[PDB]
Amino acid sequence: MRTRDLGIRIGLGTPGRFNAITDVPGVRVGHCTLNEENGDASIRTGVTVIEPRAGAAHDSPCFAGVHVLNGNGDATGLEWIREAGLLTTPIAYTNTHSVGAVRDALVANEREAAAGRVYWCMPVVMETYDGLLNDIWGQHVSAAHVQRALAAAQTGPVAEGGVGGGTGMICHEFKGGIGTASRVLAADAGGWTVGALVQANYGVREMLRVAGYPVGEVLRHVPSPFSIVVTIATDAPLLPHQCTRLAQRASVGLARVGGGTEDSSGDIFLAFATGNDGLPAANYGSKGAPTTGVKMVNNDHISALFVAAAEAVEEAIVNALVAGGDVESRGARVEGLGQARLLDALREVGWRPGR
Amino acid sequence: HMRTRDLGIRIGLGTPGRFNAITDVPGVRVGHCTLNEENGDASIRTGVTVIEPRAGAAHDSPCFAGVHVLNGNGDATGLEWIREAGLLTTPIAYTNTHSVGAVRDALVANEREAAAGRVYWCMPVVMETYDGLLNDIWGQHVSAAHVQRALAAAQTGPVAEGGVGGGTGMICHEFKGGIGTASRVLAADAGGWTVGALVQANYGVREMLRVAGYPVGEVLRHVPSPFSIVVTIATDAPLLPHQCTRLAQRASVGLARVGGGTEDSSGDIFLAFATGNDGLPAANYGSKGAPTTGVKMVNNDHISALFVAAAEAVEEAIVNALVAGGDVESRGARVEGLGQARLLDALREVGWRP
Amino acid sequence: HMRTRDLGIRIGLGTPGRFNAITDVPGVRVGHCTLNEENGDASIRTGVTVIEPRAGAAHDSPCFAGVHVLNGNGDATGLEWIREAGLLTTPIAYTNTHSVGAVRDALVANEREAAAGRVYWCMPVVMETYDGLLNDIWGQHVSAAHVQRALAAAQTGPVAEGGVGGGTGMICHEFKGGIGTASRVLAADAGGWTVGALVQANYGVREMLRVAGYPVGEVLRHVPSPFSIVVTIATDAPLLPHQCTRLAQRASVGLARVGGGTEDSSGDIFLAFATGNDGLPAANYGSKGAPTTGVKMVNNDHISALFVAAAEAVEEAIVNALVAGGDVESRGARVEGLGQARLLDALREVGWRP
Amino acid sequence: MRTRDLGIRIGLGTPGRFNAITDVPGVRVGHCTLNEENGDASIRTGVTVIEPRAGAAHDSPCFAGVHVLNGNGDATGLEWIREAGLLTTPIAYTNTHSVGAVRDALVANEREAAAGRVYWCMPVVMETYDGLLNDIWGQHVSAAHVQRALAAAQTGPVAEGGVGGGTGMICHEFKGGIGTASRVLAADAGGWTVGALVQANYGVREMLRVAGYPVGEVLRHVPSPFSIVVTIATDAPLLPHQCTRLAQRASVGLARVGGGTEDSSGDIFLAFATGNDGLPAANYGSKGAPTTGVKMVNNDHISALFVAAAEAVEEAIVNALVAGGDVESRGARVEGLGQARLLDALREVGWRPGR
Ligand SMILES: [Ca+2]
Ligand SMILES: [Ca+2]
Repeated sequence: MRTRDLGIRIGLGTPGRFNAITDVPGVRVGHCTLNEENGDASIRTGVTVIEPRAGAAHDSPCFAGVHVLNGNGDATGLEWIREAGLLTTPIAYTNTHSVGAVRDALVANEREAAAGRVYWCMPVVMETYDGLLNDIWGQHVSAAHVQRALAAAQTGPVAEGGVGGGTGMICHEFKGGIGTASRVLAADAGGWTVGALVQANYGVREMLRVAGYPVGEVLRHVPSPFSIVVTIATDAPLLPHQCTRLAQRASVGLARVGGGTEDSSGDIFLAFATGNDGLPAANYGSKGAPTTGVKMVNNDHISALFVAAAEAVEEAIVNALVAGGDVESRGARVEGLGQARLLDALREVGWRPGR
Repeated sequence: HMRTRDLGIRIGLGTPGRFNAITDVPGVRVGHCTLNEENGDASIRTGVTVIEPRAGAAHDSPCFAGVHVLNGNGDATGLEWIREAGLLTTPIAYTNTHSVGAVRDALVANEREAAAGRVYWCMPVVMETYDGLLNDIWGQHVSAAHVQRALAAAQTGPVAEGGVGGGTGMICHEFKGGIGTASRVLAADAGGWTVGALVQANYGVREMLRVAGYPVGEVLRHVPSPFSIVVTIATDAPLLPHQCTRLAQRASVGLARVGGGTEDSSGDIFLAFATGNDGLPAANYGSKGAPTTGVKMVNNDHISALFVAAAEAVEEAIVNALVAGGDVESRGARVEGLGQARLLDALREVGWRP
Repeated sequence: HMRTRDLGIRIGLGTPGRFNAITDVPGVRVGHCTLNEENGDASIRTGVTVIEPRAGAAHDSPCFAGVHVLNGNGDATGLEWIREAGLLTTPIAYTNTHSVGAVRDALVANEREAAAGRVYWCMPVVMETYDGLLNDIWGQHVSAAHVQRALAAAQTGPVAEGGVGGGTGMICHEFKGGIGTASRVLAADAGGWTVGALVQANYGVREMLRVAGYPVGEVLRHVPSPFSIVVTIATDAPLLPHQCTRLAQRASVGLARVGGGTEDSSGDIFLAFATGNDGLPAANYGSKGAPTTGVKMVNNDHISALFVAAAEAVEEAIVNALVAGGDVESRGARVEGLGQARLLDALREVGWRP
Repeated sequence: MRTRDLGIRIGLGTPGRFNAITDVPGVRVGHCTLNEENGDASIRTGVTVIEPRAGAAHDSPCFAGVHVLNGNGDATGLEWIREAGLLTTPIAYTNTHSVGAVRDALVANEREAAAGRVYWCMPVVMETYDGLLNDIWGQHVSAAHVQRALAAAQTGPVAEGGVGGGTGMICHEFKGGIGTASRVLAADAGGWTVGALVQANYGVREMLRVAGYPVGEVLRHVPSPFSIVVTIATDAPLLPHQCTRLAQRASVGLARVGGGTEDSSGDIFLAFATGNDGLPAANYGSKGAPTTGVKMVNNDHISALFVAAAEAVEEAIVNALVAGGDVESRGARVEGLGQARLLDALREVGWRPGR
């Protein structure tokens, strides 16, 4: 079923229980998937939400940071993450032309709980472009779809491939979409968990590499129909500047699968940490204590977090491909990579299970 | 006398363009949609302002551009590609913090008919300030129709200031705030370029107000109080993406001179675009052109005059927003316009003379 | 001599610390080495200024730190790890542009004896401005011995200003420039923290000079002219690396108010460090400790008072440099000190009063 | 001799004549190698210089940009590169504690030619840490060594491994140091050349990857003694913001060999382009025309430059390892990877010659 279940092991680290971003305790994920056949008005899109906390994000801010490998994409809520490193909302993935509707729907969702608290809601919404398989000009994603994803957001196993925001996506000229993975550090390394959730929509066929092996080079013959957003989570107590460091390691994971070299690819990365809690919620005009006690991972412990994030992102992307299935829409056809076809290509270029 | 300069108050040392507005950069157009409706705590005092960077469709003639963030406690769309590639390919819009998404997706929808099978993803630039005091900002009352009204209203010439468009419900230095604009023209020996600024001023505490350097805020503390700033700089200088970033940061200088830039809570986000290069290729993925494009670059020994001009334009734009602001009562809060006669009196009191 | 505040000139609204200097941040030390030697075109008017962030060795008690660059037309060492990890682990030094390397490597050498098999690579912070008009800057006259002299002279208490240390041959607003310092203390209800600034001012055109907002430069154009600014901000507030970056950018605000920030040629580079967290681990690669360190963070509803204080401290520090500057004739160039009486006359002419 | 001569192909691209950064016309490289045994005062260090032009850099500035993957390192001259994107000097590599002496030596070198022109010289100097094999506290590099490297700077083949600045460096717990490589685009893509020169001093044994194959995993048994600076050059007419984009692709090449996950690693990248010439030399007080006509690579042509740079960086790193030999110094021993041992490790993980 998933990459690791095929005996394909990415990197050297050990996954958490679900091998998903939800292995970071409290983190929840929900999809809303739109699939409707209607000629050039066919809908192949949706929205994915990440809740950073067990409860409302506004009440328990997370330290966070962003890194942009290639900004050919759109996002909301990132400027305050750059400035103050505080994630105070859910995170959502959708298509390029639906970002605003999704963002303002997330704002409306906090209206009722705003008990006269003075603040301006700034949700984080990121995107990739499903213009080939989806009627992206049709702007078919609505607040109701955001509410369905929010209601479905839960811990445990996370559906992958052509679901939620990844529904109409294409990766390495195969079916793309949602992928997730995690790594758990050893006790002597802090015992922290690092998880990643990607929406993979990038890359040319020949460049595909799986566990390092040049599998793309022997997969050129397969028919082709012819951006990637990454969230990294960890329960390590990382400060804002450390979340920035962690986010950039998404470049490392993406590069190892064969990405990061396209002008057209919106490669935008976010990392948040749950280790520090009890951070002050924004409520302007209402002042608390001058300082807050927080914890910081010492820099001689942060490399094991970099390694883990890089692995989690790499496997998350390959998981997206493995979960991908055939899609025909609006006159375009994309094939799922195929579990057996991947195993065959791996063997052809010298990979073997348990070497 | 209506605007700052008309009162005999001169900001900086430079010479303004004909309208003393961002529209003094040829082809740049500005349009407002102003929303006013009384309904207790659901009162509407907000709207949208749009900037057209070109005489025609922004998509067909991209502008080099850059952003600078003095304090990112605010939201914006369309900025990541500006950072990456420095290309403005859409109109610019101002609105309130909770309407950014609706405005942005309305701007995406507006380009649908003209797309005609060209492959690209629309990424409009939308910025905001917070009108939560005078406006029902949780009400999300701005819609696509309001964006379409602002677009159709976009025009050259004089730009309405104060409580209009996106500035309708804004508050600055505890007076009425909102839209402000100004411009500077360089001498011919310096390239003859025009630099314009359009601000949505919603920042600042009373005591900090400075007009032409004079501490007028210190003698205006007695005036009743009801208790972010987005800046666009435009120029017809042929600035490259990295030069637009340099130009954008000079909004810090202008803002600082009026008494801003020291609030944690203030979304101070600046954008600068240049119209001097007008032969840039429109985005059309899958459709490949020639390897290179010849472009123009301002030499660095000519860019300082543009820095000065931008700083002065931003400074006067903010003071213009204040001078144009009028009294507003809404949702149980009252704010006073600074007042032309009152500003002159305060100026004289702290030693200023015409 | 008399400083700005002694002339009855008050910058901003805040209250200075005891020495009105960066040394008001407890433990911080400053030392100058001043080279002044008349020798025709080989005249030496330069030197080095050092800041010790701690009472003892910087390496043993790192400070959280951040940088902001308003205009990167200058050179600096040690900034990349400050950007990356926000850790100041060395003294800070100011000198001229062509002596940065010798000064940097001398600071490396200074830690050699204390290294005692500890595994790390020394990365001192060295910044500069250009004294090429009054100083034989191609002569590269600054050496390790001068760095040791500054180091040995580093102490708390009053800091000499003007044409001393790194500021010896510097020029500001076409008057004598150089070293300036100032501080602000927050009220107890605001955390009671101290914010200090030390600048080496070498920027600006005459007409642009503003003192306490008043446009004195405009009435000082007649004064003969001989024709970058590095800023360090310190605070005992417990600021995290990302917060030090925010604080550092407020040097843009202070600098703007005196009339800077609009020159392509000006290396305007700012560093801010905080001493509030003092239990940070010294770098020793290969020798690992506990997984985490508990630290303190200033809450964001308390950081605005720090922004204000930093901007005021930077502004007064620049004016302090000008006030302390005296006449210098060197290498065929003459620059005048602003002049205490001349400044007072100029201020009164444009409406200022004590 | 070199990686490609072993039948090992990195990426899909075609190298230039020298497979070196010198394949960008006019670019020159010179080494000064210090090797002296003297107990704990042994010298194993030096300096490498890059001339971006056939003549003096000051008189013909290059557009340039920087990217920092991990700023645990020191450099001079980068702030004006960030600000205005203008390279106006040679570039030098040395050890961490010699950066200042090398930089001021480069300033002094321009003195005679200054001839009353008003400017402040801001040379670009970068470093990695050779503290294990070299007496790095001894500060044994001087202006005379810089002058030797400058005089030795020439086009053509570039010596790799433990030479110049790479003399005492260590990579993946093998001998490290200088590596270089290049790629040439087809006439279809603009025909431009992309070159890279690295000083590789990073990485744990286990993570080493060659052409994707995880050879490090079967090389753990080899004895161990227990940063990377990259310059990318191209004759494409890249503007400063485009040079920044190109520089970040060093992250991709570095990631593919197994780097980018160490807190301790100063991973600092510079890219300059030679395509635009006649850029105005800095001479403050002496004013020219308001504008200059320059060229820009269109964004639908920049991806091939992205790919080329990532491939050149990757092969350059492996070239450094392949060129490395055994070194014993100051109580430490490091082994060269070994060409035959590498071919063996490659077969062990499924690699075979002849594609
Ligand atoms: Ca931080
Ligand atoms: Ca550029």
